[PDB]
Amino acid sequence: YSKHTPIIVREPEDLPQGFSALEPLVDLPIGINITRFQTLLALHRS
Amino acid sequence: GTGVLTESNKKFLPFQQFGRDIADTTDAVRDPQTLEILDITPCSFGGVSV
Repeated sequence: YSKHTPIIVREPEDLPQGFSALEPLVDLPIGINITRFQTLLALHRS
Repeated sequence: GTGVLTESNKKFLPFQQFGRDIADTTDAVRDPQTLEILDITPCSFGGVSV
């Protein structure tokens, strides 16, 4: 599921209080036992 | 099923195909070929008194 909304102001880092429904993006039919998760960030430190 | 099919002005999402009313009855369905949303209105019924 995915959703992309723009926040109002760059206030202190905290989840903005509000209801935003997330519509499904993709439903990949694959079966794998997943017990861990790790994000992939772009270094781009230069 | 049976009923009259009419072009509905319902804002069907791209991922949604069927549409139900307050009961578990299909009120609108998207055409699988032309991707058109049609409303399913029941046929003309009613009571008869003599």
